[PDB]
Amino acid sequence: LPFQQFGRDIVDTTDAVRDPQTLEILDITPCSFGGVSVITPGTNTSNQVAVLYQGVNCTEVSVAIHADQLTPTWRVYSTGSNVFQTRAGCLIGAEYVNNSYECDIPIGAGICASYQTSQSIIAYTMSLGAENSVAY
Amino acid sequence: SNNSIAIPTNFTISVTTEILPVSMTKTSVDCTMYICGDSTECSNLLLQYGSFCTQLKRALTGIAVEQDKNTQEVFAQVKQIYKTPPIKYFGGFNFSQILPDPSKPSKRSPIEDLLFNKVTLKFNGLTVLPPLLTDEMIAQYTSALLAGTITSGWTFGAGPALQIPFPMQMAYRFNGIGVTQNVLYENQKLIANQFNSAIGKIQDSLFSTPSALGKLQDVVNHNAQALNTLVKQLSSKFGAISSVLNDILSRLDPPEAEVQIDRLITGRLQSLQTYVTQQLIRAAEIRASANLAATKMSECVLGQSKRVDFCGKGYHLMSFPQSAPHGVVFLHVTYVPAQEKNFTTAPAICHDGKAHFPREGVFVSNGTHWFVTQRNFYEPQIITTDNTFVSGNCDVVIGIVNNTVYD
Amino acid sequence: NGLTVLPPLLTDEMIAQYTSALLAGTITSGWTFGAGPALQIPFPMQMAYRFNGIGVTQNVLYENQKLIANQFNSAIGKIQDSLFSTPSALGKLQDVVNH
Amino acid sequence: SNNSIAIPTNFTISVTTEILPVSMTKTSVDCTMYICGDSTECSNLLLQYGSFCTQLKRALTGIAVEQDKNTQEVFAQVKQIYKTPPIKYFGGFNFSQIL
Amino acid sequence: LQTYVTQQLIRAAEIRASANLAATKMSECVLGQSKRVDFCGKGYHLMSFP
Ligand SMILES: *[C@@H]1O[C@H](CO)[C@@H](O[C@@H]2O[C@H](CO)[C@@H](O)[C@H](O)[C@H]2NC(C)=O)[C@H](O)[C@H]1NC(C)=O
Ligand SMILES: *[C@@H]1O[C@H](CO)[C@@H](O[C@@H]2O[C@H](CO)[C@@H](O)[C@H](O)[C@H]2NC(C)=O)[C@H](O)[C@H]1NC(C)=O
Ligand SMILES: *[C@@H]1O[C@H](CO)[C@@H](O[C@@H]2O[C@H](CO)[C@@H](O)[C@H](O)[C@H]2NC(C)=O)[C@H](O)[C@H]1NC(C)=O
Ligand SMILES: *[C@@H]1O[C@H](CO)[C@@H](O[C@@H]2O[C@H](CO)[C@@H](O)[C@H](O)[C@H]2NC(C)=O)[C@H](O)[C@H]1NC(C)=O
Ligand SMILES: *[C@@H]1O[C@H](CO)[C@@H](O)[C@H](O)[C@H]1NC(C)=O
Ligand SMILES: *[C@@H]1O[C@H](CO)[C@@H](O)[C@H](O)[C@H]1NC(C)=O
Ligand SMILES: *[C@@H]1O[C@H](CO)[C@@H](O)[C@H](O)[C@H]1NC(C)=O
Ligand SMILES: *[C@@H]1O[C@H](CO)[C@@H](O)[C@H](O)[C@H]1NC(C)=O
Ligand SMILES: *[C@@H]1O[C@H](CO)[C@@H](O)[C@H](O)[C@H]1NC(C)=O
Ligand SMILES: *[C@@H]1O[C@H](CO)[C@@H](O)[C@H](O)[C@H]1NC(C)=O
Ligand SMILES: *[C@@H]1O[C@H](CO)[C@@H](O)[C@H](O)[C@H]1NC(C)=O
Ligand SMILES: *[C@@H]1O[C@H](CO)[C@@H](O)[C@H](O)[C@H]1NC(C)=O
Repeated sequence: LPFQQFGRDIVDTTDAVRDPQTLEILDITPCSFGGVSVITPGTNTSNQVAVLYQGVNCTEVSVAIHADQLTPTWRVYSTGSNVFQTRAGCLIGAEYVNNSYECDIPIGAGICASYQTSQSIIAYTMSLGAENSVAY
Repeated sequence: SNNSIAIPTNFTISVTTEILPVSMTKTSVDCTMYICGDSTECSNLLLQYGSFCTQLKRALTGIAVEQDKNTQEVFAQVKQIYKTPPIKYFGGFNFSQILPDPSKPSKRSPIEDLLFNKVTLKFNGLTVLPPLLTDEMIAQYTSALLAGTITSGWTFGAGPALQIPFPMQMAYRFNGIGVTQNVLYENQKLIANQFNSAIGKIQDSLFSTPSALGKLQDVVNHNAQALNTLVKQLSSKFGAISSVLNDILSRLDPPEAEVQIDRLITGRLQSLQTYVTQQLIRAAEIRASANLAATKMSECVLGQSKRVDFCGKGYHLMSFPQSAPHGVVFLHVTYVPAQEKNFTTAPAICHDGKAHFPREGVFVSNGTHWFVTQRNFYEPQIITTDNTFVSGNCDVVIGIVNNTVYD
Repeated sequence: NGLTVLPPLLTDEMIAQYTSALLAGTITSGWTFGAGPALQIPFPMQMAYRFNGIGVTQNVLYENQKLIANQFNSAIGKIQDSLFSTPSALGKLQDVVNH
Repeated sequence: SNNSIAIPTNFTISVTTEILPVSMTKTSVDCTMYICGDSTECSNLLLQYGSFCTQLKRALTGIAVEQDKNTQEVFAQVKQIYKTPPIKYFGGFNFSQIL
Repeated sequence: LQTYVTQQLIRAAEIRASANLAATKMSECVLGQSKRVDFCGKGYHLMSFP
């Protein structure tokens, strides 16, 4: 209405502001944030790791990395077929296969990771078991 | 009366439901973001408080892992994924409402679809983590559990799965509650119709009643309400001059803003501790419920139970699982007697000065003739030495009635 | 100072009535009233069924009826003394009140 | 020994007891009365503390409702109130102490 | 007040566990005959009274 200035949500956090110069309403949104998780086999095995950025689209982390706008400074090797998108977040450092094995390291919504064969880290959709059919 | 008995002459097949919560939402919290948004001074002050933030993280991580353990325990009972035969003729019994439907993209039963449509329904450093098992995988587990118990009975829960036709399995299950086999073989069509109608009524009983899934609804509502309270607690003063760190620092002298910052820090830390303790207690309750659900899955779905009123009200026959959001639904099938009648009874029979007791049944009289019957379904027989034993002379027993026993 | 105690919804008489109904059902019907319509049966026959349910044939009860009834009566009789003399019997309920 | 067995020749009927708690006392609390008896200044100061008092009320109300649910679950098993016959002869068994 | 309420919540959870056990015992020892060892007394169960 022609007399308000701000926009307030249910929990009373501002989420819309009108520009004072020109009367235009702008929607605001917090900058991206979340946790960071590290997937590793034993240090007795090797020293390679994979990193999961939780609940973020892969393009945003790629852009922030390319413009050095991220807080934890790893800049893990990101070129090639190692950036994968999951419902849990952006997974960097493991390649996605289309086989199905038993779950080794749980990651997210039906995705696990393991150390296979040279050697590398892979991600796959977990297998519930061997299909069977009884002769009724 | 001391010489009168009642024996049923007809029965009934009934189906009831049971809803049990299994798991709740997994959340994680970041202390620095929640307490001290981006100010460096607040974080530096919070450093002189110890390990009050490692403990909250550890507690929430433990809750999150237990939430997946619960679902793994309830649903991953079986080891192999069983498939149902292409043809769906099972002696006249109809299972369409509970078996997966290929036309639906998600491969869910109609009743599972009804439940899914019925329940239904990033802050400041607060996140929500997805569960490890997607809904399709839980549906696949449920489908395997249903296919195993139709084509094999209860044998697949103790070793290799051995097939058997469905009417024979039902005959075994009648035999397991004290009713002979021939009752089912002589009332097959009627019993199948009763079962079909009982399954049919479930859709209406679930759909019309709104307050059926109150437990799952409350599970969702409490978790939403706690988070809303936690976020809206961020705008309280706790005795300070303002609720914004920037406005405190802008118009105050650095050795004087410490008091206000400390007050805000203490208030917010107390709020976090309250939230975590409440979460821990709720998690313990949910774990108890999930353990009960796992026991019911083992004992009512993979076998036949003799515990009274454990798998429904009546004499248990079998049960079927269905997957619901954050929980499970059980469909218990029981046997119920009906249409009783007066009778006169006696404890023993004297013949040639020899007492007689029935091997399996109770002596009964229709006013003129004496028979022997099984004590769950009226089916008189003729007294003979092939269904009685002697064991006694004629006189110690009280209320003995003498008649003729043939050979 | 601002602290109240609320009465329970069920009075003690209603709980006593529930207990009385549970006792009357299991004497004149056995276990049949917990699964459908209640079907009557004389008490010695119900006891014969219950002996049959633990691996002892029927005729034992019919030949030892009077002795078994006396044993049951005396066993019920001793309960009053065992409960009354011992003071620490209801420790659980006492602790519930005390806490 | 590998060829010897023991078999009982007489029995005994015994009665034991078991006590279990079911429900506890229901209480409610008023924040303003307890914390700030009647002073207006104290209540005004307490206003700047958030929803620390709605939560306590909700928790106590939940406990109070669960206390009634417990008693309802244990005792209201049956659906009808059964009556015992006027005569109390049950084959020689005596039930006077429990009826 | 907060200490009092937390203690009450824990005690209530314990009481609820006990009441669930009591309901199961009412169902299985009073409305039927039990085969579980030492559930409805020490010996071979016959019947129970509340
Ligand atoms: C046992 O009960 C069933 C169910 O009521 C009876 O079947 C009904 O019989 C009547 C009369 O023949 C029919 O009108 C109904 O349509 C039947 N019900 C169904 C669902 O088909 C059956 O007759 C009863 N058995 C005895 C011996 O009385
Ligand atoms: C099992 O029950 C379903 C539910 O009614 C039956 O589906 C019906 O099938 C007939 C054709 O025989 C259709 O005309 C109806 O419209 C269907 N009803 C619904 C709700 O879809 C099914 O036929 C039954 N199973 C068998 C083998 O007949
Ligand atoms: C089984 O035990 C009962 C109980 O001890 C025996 O009954 C007792 O018998 C003796 C001797 O006849 C009497 O002095 C007692 O008064 C009886 N007890 C009661 C309570 O009346 C019974 O004799 C035993 N049976 C056998 C075969 O030895
Ligand atoms: C059941 O036991 C009670 C308890 O003793 C019996 O009550 C006694 O009855 C006699 C009369 O037969 C009185 O002289 C006693 O004083 C009573 N005792 C008490 C403690 O009240 C009762 O008689 C027994 N049942 C039957 C049917 O005899
Ligand atoms: C403020 O100045 C700009 C500069 O041209 C003008 O376009 C705008 O209309 C002015 N705002 C108002 C409210 O007049
Ligand atoms: C990520 O962003 C692109 C474009 O910004 C969008 O097309 C894509 O759907 C996003 N990822 C997901 C999982 O939605
Ligand atoms: C894996 O194989 C499937 C065929 O079922 C194919 O659709 C998919 O693209 C493959 N994954 C690859 C090539 O990464
Ligand atoms: C019990 O049986 C006797 C005969 O043995 C009979 O006279 C009496 O009426 C019966 N009791 C009842 C309540 O019918
Ligand atoms: C059994 O006998 C009682 C006593 O006469 C009577 O009230 C009852 O109706 C009878 N049962 C049936 C099914 O008629
Ligand atoms: C009892 O059953 C016999 C069966 O042989 C029958 O002849 C008789 O008429 C029946 N009596 C009554 C009262 O129904
Ligand atoms: C058969 O029973 C009647 C009545 O109980 C009894 O009078 C008669 O003596 C009995 N028969 C014999 C051979 O004792
Ligand atoms: C076991 O049986 C053998 C004969 O089969 C006998 O010699 C031996 O003494 C028995 N063992 C014991 C401990 O009595």
